[PDB]
Parts: sequence; structure tokens; C-alpha cells
Amino acid sequence: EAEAKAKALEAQYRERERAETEALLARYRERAEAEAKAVREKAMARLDEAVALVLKEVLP
Amino acid sequence: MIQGVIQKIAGPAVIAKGMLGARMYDICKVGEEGLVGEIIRLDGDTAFVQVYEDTSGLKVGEPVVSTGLPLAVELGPGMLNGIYDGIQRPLERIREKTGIYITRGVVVHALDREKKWAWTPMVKPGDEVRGGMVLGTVPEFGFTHKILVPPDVRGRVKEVKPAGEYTVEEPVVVLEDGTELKMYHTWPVRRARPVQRKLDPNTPFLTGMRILDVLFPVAMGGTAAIPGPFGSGKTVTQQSLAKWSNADVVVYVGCGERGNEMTDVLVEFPELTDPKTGGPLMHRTVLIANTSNMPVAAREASIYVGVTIAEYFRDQGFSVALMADSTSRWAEALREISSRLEEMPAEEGYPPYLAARLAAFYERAGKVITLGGEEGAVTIVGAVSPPGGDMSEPVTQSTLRIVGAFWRLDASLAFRRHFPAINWNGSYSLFTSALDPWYRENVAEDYPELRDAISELLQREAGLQEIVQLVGPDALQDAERLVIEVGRIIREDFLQQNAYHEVDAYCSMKKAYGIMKMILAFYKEAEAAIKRGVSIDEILQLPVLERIGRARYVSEEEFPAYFEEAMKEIQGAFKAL
Amino acid sequence: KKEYTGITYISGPLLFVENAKDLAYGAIVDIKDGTGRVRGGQVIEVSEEYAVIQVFEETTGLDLATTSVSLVEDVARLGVSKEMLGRRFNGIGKPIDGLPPITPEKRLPITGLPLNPVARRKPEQFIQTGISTIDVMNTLVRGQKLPIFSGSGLPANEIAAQIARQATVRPDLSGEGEKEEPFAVVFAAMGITQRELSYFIQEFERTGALSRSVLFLNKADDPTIERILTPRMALTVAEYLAFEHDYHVLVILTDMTNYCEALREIGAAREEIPGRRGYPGYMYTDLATIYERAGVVEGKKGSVTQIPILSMPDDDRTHPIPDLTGYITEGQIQLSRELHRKGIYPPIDPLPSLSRLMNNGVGKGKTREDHKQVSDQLYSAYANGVDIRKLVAIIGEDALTENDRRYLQFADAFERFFINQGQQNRSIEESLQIAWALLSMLPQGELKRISKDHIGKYY
Amino acid sequence: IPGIRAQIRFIQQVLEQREREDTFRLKRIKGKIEAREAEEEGG
Amino acid sequence: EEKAKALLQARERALEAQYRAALRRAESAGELLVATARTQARGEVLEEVRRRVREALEALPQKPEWPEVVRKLALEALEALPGAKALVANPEDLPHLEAMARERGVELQAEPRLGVRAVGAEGKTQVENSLLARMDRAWDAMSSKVAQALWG
Repeated sequence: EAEAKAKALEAQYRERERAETEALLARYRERAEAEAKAVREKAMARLDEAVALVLKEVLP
Repeated sequence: MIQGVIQKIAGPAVIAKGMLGARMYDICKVGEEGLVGEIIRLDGDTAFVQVYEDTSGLKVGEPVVSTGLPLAVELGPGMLNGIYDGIQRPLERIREKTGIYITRGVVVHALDREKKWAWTPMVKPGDEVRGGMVLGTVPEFGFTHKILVPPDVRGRVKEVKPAGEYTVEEPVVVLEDGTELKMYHTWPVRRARPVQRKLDPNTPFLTGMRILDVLFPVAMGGTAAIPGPFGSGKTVTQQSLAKWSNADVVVYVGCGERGNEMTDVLVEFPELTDPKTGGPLMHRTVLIANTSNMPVAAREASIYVGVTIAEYFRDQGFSVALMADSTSRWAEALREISSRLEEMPAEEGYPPYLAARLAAFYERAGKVITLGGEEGAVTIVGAVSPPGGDMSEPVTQSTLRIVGAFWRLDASLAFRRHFPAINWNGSYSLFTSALDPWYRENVAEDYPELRDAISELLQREAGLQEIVQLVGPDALQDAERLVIEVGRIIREDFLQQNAYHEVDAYCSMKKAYGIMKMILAFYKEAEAAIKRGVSIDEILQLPVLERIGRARYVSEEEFPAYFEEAMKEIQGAFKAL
Repeated sequence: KKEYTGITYISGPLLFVENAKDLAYGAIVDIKDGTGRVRGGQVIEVSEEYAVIQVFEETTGLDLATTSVSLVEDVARLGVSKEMLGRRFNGIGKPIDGLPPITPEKRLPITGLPLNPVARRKPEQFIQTGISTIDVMNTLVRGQKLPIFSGSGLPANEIAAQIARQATVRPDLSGEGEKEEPFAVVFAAMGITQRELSYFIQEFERTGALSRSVLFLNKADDPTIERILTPRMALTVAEYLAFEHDYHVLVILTDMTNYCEALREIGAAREEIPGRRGYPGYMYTDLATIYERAGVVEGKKGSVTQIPILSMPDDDRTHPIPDLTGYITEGQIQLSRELHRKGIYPPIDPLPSLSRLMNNGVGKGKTREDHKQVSDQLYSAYANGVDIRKLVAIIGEDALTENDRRYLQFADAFERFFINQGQQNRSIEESLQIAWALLSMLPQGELKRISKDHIGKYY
Repeated sequence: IPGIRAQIRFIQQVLEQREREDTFRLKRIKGKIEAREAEEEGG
Repeated sequence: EEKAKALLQARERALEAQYRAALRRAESAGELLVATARTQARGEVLEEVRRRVREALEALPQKPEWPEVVRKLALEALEALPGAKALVANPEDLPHLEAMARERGVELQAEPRLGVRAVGAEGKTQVENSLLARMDRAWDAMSSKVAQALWG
């Protein structure tokens, strides 16, 4: 009857572990994808000059 | 298309100018007759060309010509089921045009251009071609032989010759954008096919042999090695190997082995029959042989051959089973070549590369994933054999380093009779670890716990017997006898099987599992008897043991049930006393 | 750019190229096969009569009509960023994974350059490494360059896996801020197999340790020359981060057998007469520079530490492979094998163990006052065991004193009790803690090598 | 046994090392013969 | 049961540590995902800027500037050879070229674009000057300088 409790203990630990890894990943993963996108967009704005530079050194 | 003239002739080496624009390492017919050769140190408008066969009889003025092609393997359907030499020459077209010997100056092809295969071009023109892509099948002994594009080609398809008969040589479909494509395409031995992801080992490998998998698995894609003095039954295994397998394509190819025994392979091979379809065994097979005497640089290539060809088949999605033996002799050729090239030796006498080419022979394998997106098995099991007679000469201790599992076979244990005679105490396989997940999935779930448990048995006999056995089994105490009595059983059943019994010479996990299970389970209760001091040498005569005694002989259909009755009886023989 | 055509004689080794006057020494060249395949090499030997280039992979299919050599870099040189970490990084630096190039930062030399003696202090801090035995008796002082000597059967890898994760710096024992030493390790897998490769993968990813490492890989079935690079590449990486950015860096080579192994294959195609027993006699020089570029630097904060891991071709400590390391590096821990037969894991052993240092990173104000003491005790304890264990076997089992029966059982305790430590960890405290338990059995009238105060401070 | 064993190896490796140098030395002799007679081609 | 009291304490203990630290590796997993995500992001960026560079540099011959730009790169290489003999550029370039079509060491021949080739000092060398080879380096060069410049 002590075995029943201990097995049951595993449950609370496992479900809660499960649920926590299952939720944390969800929010984070789709937030990472979003931030990656949002740094593209930061770049987007001003991006030309580098090419201009590269062209300029080789150009003569 | 590049033609030269002979200049000097120093035995195997020949030198001939009239050749620049040559390419490093190629075929080349040389002689008025012409014989295959090989470019090594080129210079200016000459190269040194090594014409493998007995050069004798060549004069000067004979033209020289190159194919501008490295030594390659020819890979297409129809290759299977036959016998060939190092540079892939099928003996039957030989036998007819030589009588006895093999004469020099014979040219053939791997695949006879005389057979018209009928097929299906499994796609449609108007498509995208990609390397490694699919193309079309014929069947040859019940095979889905997927004739695939050689990799590194791509573009548009136009016009697709439909089904129907074509001999091999005839092309299939074509690209608009130039270049057709034939059925088969050649591959250089040296590179290895590009593949897309090695994948971790974690996949079992069956062989059915008790001792094989339960104790010393290798995993599929595993890589082992086996020594074994001869005159001691080592071929047995090699036979059984292919017999059950777990793969479905057998390639066996060693090279050089004192005459007669190399012929034994040849003869017993057709007699054995698949025990999975009842179809003749030779059907799903491919053998390359090469006998001592055979030309030097033949032999050097030999392995590599086998290696490539294995990859081919592998590439088609099957699971394969290469075997090779006489690796110990393999180095031989290598010495020889390095004799005739003046490069110092090193170590004992085998040049240095023997920690590399030896290496690469093994790397290429594991759990490849095709470009065709499927899975294909390339385990190699490393025969070696020194009648140098040691576990220390270079060759062996090199393999040992790279590959992972060592299945020592030894004569001594064998002399008492008990075949296979894989001597357990000296064998090992680093492998087990990563197999554990799949292990526990499929068999039982207490499964590991058994293997480790039972091994201890013998262990605790080894160092007991060792000493104390020079008193027999009667000056021992209680449990002392008990160990070796059980030991007996591990050795009279769990060990020794046979390869001459339809009833047993094959297993499955789930079968062995019960076997072993019972043997702990009778033993722990054996100890409860002696722990109360019961008659000992009585336990040793109870009818229960005979139900073990027959256990191997239990057939696989009856196997479940045979545990079923038997097992619970064990529970009851101790209640009796 | 410029660029030489005039390839004129080949052999399995190097090959011939006429006219050079601007291809200096040690130049890294690539050669376009003209069939759209490119390969490379070094420039050893140069003259007013012709340059020759070190074929890197294989000759296979070259001509003498077209093809060309091409000067790629003039000094072997390469970038190192602190973007690095996490990237799974094959030698030559075009890494694995799917992730794109590494952005350079500082492109620097790859031979290293000697570190003039007046620039490095004697070391004096202590690395807490998880294997007790090592940190008990011996000492992995942060400077050091201890080497682990292995064989077939003894696992070399697993051991090295161990000190992988269990490694920490414990600042407080001395008594300072943690922040000061940010932590990382090189680790270069040089010479792995199928299985061996597939092993270390997870060892990082499981404990998340991939976050403070870079994995050089080698596969051991790529052209020979790549191997004779991957150490020296791997080092410099750390050097940047080591001195310039300050970290405490572990550097973990694997089986230098596979080093020599490869290294010689040069020499048998260059010919310097390897008068030595299977290896080029200019050996030592090279193994010099590889085991010598790590340590502390005065007037800087971070430091390096090398871990060589290598197996002798037989037991005999006299095939030069393990031997020369002996001279070169300091210290020496070995594994034994007789421990292995009995099963205690992970067998290390102590009877030939040592550490050249272990006189710093000791005692008060640093460590704890008792390493320095209990060091020798155990040493001296174990010794008198083994003597005894001879004499059972050649005279009697009660033809012994009983002044022995305690050292017997002390040898067992020190045996399977202590040495074994499972794949659980330990900690330097916990170590010494149970180190005291180790002593306990012995009467206190025999323990000459210990200051009186501690004797009652523990038991 | 494990000692006098231990001697025997020692013989082996040294008996062997003897001849590495043998060849290497001998090699060089060839080099001379050919280099030398390459200019007994003359011209 | 008396026994039961002694278990129930302990199974909270062992699991509690294996819980938070277990969560750490999950939380750290997200961090590994954040790092990777970012690392993907830098590759598109650097590649894109590369692509445009290719396009502009490839638009160098079509653009109204092209015979003018020619003789620079022609000169730069020509300078590198201390002897001379050849100078090959397509039937695009070559007609336009009047400078060293007039001068040289005389003779211009054949044809294979984004660069100019030539030979000098016998046929031995082949020294050329690809615009793309200056690119392949320089791209590698101001790598990082560009990313700072960009995200800046």
C-alpha cells in the first residue's frame, strides 16, 4: 500500500514534468521563429551599402 | 585516343612515351596483344605503366593506348549470381574460350549483352531529373531491382523508351539537354558513393545464433572481426551466416586462400538453399574469387571491389550482407606492391597505409540513408587469420582498433566438440550499449537484466574451476557444485547448437529469452534448496532438467507453448522437497 | 591571379612544378583539376629550378597538359570568433550541421609562436574534476598537461567523456567571485571511428554541454594530411579565447596513436630516415609544439590545460608513442587493466600515478590544508598492501602478522570502495571526506606523515 | 615466463631496427647509381 | 505501514531534484533553439548581400562604363607579368580594347567575361584577373565588417 503511493508520486512528478516541457517548448519555439523573422526585418531597411562597398574596392 | 610507343621494359614496370595528356591511374591495353595496365609516375610524354600480368613476350613498337578511365566497377542489374575476378571478369565466358587455364588477353564485360530484359520506365518524360533518383525495374530472382540514375546528373527528360525487351547495352531514356543514359553506369573503386546521413547505430542485427546476438551483438551496420585458426571449423559459421542472415543480399568474397579450400566455397554454395523461400540460394548472391597465384594487382584491388559492389546494392534500399575473409592475407598484396615501388616499409613489414586503406575498408557501412530516402545495411564481418598465430601482429590489432566487435573463435574449446565454438571468455563487443533502447522495446523489458545476469554464471565458474577442479566435483561444498552444475546447463544447452537441425539452427530473440529466463529461474530456487541443506545430488537428477535438455530441439511453432507448460513445473519441483 | 602552369613529374608523394620565384616557403596552394574539382597542398622544398607541392588527398587523374597550381594563402592562417561555440566543427573549419559559415574576426597564424618563459607563472589553482582519485592523490592544477595512457580494452573514450562534463572550477574554496572565470573547453575528436563518432554526439546534447565546446571531428577516413592539421587548428582556437578573452580552457585531444600513425606517412615520402622504431626521428620536435602552448600567462587572467589521451601499441612502455609524451608533458596517470578485470570502474589506478605538480594548488588559502597532507599517507598505505599480497602467494595465509590484516582490508577499501565512483559525481570536499574514512581503519600510531592537529579534527 | 618473454621482444624490435637503416642506407646507393649514370648519358 | 512513513518522505526528495534540473534542460533547449534560429538568420543575410553583389558585378559589362573599366584590370594584371605575349578576352571585350590593342608585346587571341586573362613570360604562366576572384576574397574579407555596417 506504500508501493501504491510511491507509484502515484511518480505520476505527479511526471505529468507536471511532461506538461511543463510540453508548454515551455511551444511558447518558446514559436517565439524564436518570430524573433528570427524580426531580425530579418531590422536588416531589410538598410542593406545596400555593403554591396556598394564590395563593388567599390574591386571596381578599379 | 592517346596512343604511345614502348620505350624500356623493366618487368612489371614498362615505360613508353608518346603519351602526354595522360591521366593518373587508368586501364590501358598494352602490347600488340594488349593487356590492362596502370599509370603511376608519369613524366612529360611518358609514364611508367604497370601491366599486371606476366609481361613476357612483349617487344617494342607495340602501341600503347589509354581509356582515360580509372579502374572501375561496372554496376547494373544482372551482375548477381556468378563468379568474377578482381577486375570483374565473369568466369563462364572464360571457361569456354580457354579450356583449362585462363589465358591472358581476354576481354569481356561483366554483364552479358546478350540477354534482353523487359522492364518498366517507372516515370514519364517532361520531368526533372535529380541525381540518385529512381528509374526502373526488371526482376531477376524475385527482385525489385531499382535501376537508378548514377548520381551527378540532372535536368529534363524527353522521350522514354517504353516497356519491352532490350539487351543491357541499349540505352533507356534521355535528357533533352544532351546525354542519354545507359542502364548501368560505372563507378571508380576508390571513391565511395555519396550518401546523405550516416545515422547512429541502434538497430539490431539478427543471426539467430544464441551466442551471437544475445551476448555479443554487432548491430546492423555493425562491424566485426573474427580470427580463427583453420582446421577447426571456422567456415561453418560463414555458411550459416548467409543461411539465416537478417539481410537478403549476400556477397561473400575473400581472396586467395590455399587452393582447395577456395573451391570448397564454390561447391557448397549452390547446394545450400534459401531457407526463406525455398528458392536456390545462389539466386540472391554474388561471389568474387581470386586464388593465391592470381595476378598481384588483381588481389590488391580485390576487397575494394567487393566493397564497392556492396555499396551499389546497398544504394538500392535492400539490406546487405558482405562477408570477406583472408584480410590477413589482404595485406600481402599490399606488401608486394610496396615491394615493387621503392618506398621504405615500416613497422613489421607491411607498409604504412595499413592504418588507412584498411581503415576505409571498414568505413563505409553503418546505417546509411539513401538519396532514395530509404535504409540500407552494410555490415562487414572481418575474417582474419594469422598463422603468424597471435593476437598481436599488426593486421589484427589494427582491425581491433577500428571495428567494434570481436567474436573470437578458437580451436581448443572446439576440440571437445561443441560447434559453433565461439569461445566466449575472450570475446567482446563494445556495441551493446546503444542497442539497449531497441533491445528493451522489442524483446521483453527486463531483457538486459538477463544477459548481464546470466553471464556471471560462467564467470564465477572460470576462476573457481581453474584452481579447484583438481579435486573433482565432490570435495566442493554446497553451492559450489551448484554453480558448475548450472554451468553445465549453460554449456549443454544455452551454448552449443548445431547447424544440422531443421528444428534448431535459427532462433529469434523471443525464443532465446525464455530459454535464458528459465535458467536463472531454476537456479535461484536451486539455491533455496541447498540453503536449507536439502539433498544436493538429487536436484541433479530431477526430471525438470530434462525438460531443459530438450528445449533447444523445441520447434518454433511449439516454442510458446513449450514454455507455457514447462516453466511453471519448475515452481513445483522444489515444493516436492 | 598568378598562378603557375607547368606541372612536369608526379609520384604518389609530391609533384614537380617549374619556375617559382614568388612561391615562398610554406604556401598553401590549391589545384584546379580543370574538370571542376579542386584539391590542395603545402610547398616543401623550393628552388631556383623548381617548386614541388605536397599532394593533400590523392593524385588520381591529373595530367600535365592543363591543370594549374594556385597560391591560396601564404601563411597558413585562419579566423577565430566567439560566435563559435555550439557549432559542430570539422577540421579545415568548414563545419558540419546545416548552419552557414563562420564570420571571421581575427585571422591569425596557425603554427602558434613560442611563449617566452618570462611571461607565465608557475600555476597555482585547482580544477575540480569529478573523478575523486585524480583530485585526491594527484592534482589537475589549471596549468598542467597530464596525460592518460590507455590501451584497447581500457576505455580511453569514456574516461575522456567523464572529465568532459564533470568539470568545474570551484572558486570559493580559495575565496573569490565565480564570474571572473567564464568556462569552456576545446575538445578535438581526432581519429574516431563509426561508433566512436556516434558516441560523443549525445554526450554534449544530453547535459546541454554543447554550449561551451566546439567539436572538431576527423572521422578517420579522409585524407591523411587533414589529421596533421586538426590539433594545431584546434589549439589556436583556444589561444585566442584563452589569452585575449580569458577563459579557463580544457583541451582534449584523443588517441595520438592515430597522430603518429598518420604523421609518419609523410616521412615515408620525403625520407629523412626514420631511424626510430617506426617513426620519423624528428618526431619529438613536432610533438613538442603540440603539447606546448597551453598554460597561464602572467599579466593575464585566463589559461589553458591540455589533456592528451593515448594508447600504447602494446603494454611496453617503450614504443616511443607514449614514451616521448613522457618527456614532453609532465605527470602521468594510467589506468592499469588489472583493476578492469575485477571491474571497478572507471579504472584509473594510482600505482604509477603522479602529477609533476601537486605542491601548488594545495593547502590553505587555496584548496584545503589536508591534500598536501593526506597525499602521501594513502600513497604510503597502498604500498605496504601490495608487498603483502605477494607474500600470501608464496608462503602462507597465516604466516603473516596481523599488523597486516588491517592493511589488507585497507587495500580492499581503497580498492572497490574508494576508487570506484560510479557515474555519479563526487566533489572535492566529499572526496576528502571519504578520504578520511579511508584512513580510519588504520590505528593512529602508524600514520607518520600527518600533522597532529588534523588527526583529531577527523575520524 | 612473463619476464623472459619480456626479453625476447626486446631482441625482436632491435633485430628489426637493424635493417630499416639497412634498406634506407641501401636505397641511397641506388640514387647515386642512377643520378651518376644519368650524366654518363652526357650531352 | 510504519514502514510506509519512511518511503513517502524519500520519494519526494529524489524526484524533486530530478524535476527542476530536468526542467533546466528543457528551458535550455529553448535557448538552443533561440541560438539556432538566430544563426539561420545570419546566413540569409550574408548570402543575400552576396547575391546582390553578384548581380551588380555581373552587370558590370552590360552597363555603360564597360570599355572604360576594362583597361584598368587589364593594366593591373599586365603589370604583374614582367614579360608578355598574350591577352585574351572575348569578342565582347577585345574589339573595344584599343589601348593595349595598340600597345603590348603584341598579340591577342582566342576567347573562353567577369575578368580578363592573358599570358606573359613564355606560355609558362597563365596569370589572369578575374573580377570574381577579387570578389571571392573580398567577400570573405569585409565579412563581419558588413554585418556590423548592416546592423548599424
